[PDB]
Amino acid sequence: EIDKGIYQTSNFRVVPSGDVVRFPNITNLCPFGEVFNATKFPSVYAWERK
Amino acid sequence: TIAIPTNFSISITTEVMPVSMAKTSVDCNMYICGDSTECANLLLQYGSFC
Repeated sequence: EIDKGIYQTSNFRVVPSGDVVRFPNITNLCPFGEVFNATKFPSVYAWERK
Repeated sequence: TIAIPTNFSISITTEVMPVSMAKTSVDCNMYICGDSTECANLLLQYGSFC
């Protein structure tokens, strides 16, 4: 039930109609092998950063 | 002894008084959760204080 009068309704809504994806141009895979499959690993006290 | 006036003057004075203020409305789904659909559902699974 609604009585006679004027009522304030939600603001005008618009629904999306498209999709946009923008990423940088990269063509190389990250070096998992060199990091994980390294021949020698350092001591914790002399840890290395790359 | 008693003092009585013998002349008169006409003065015009002004009084300023407020009557009404600005009328406003709030879209709570707009202010809270923006256009996000997940936040709207969370608002729903919260409560209707709007």
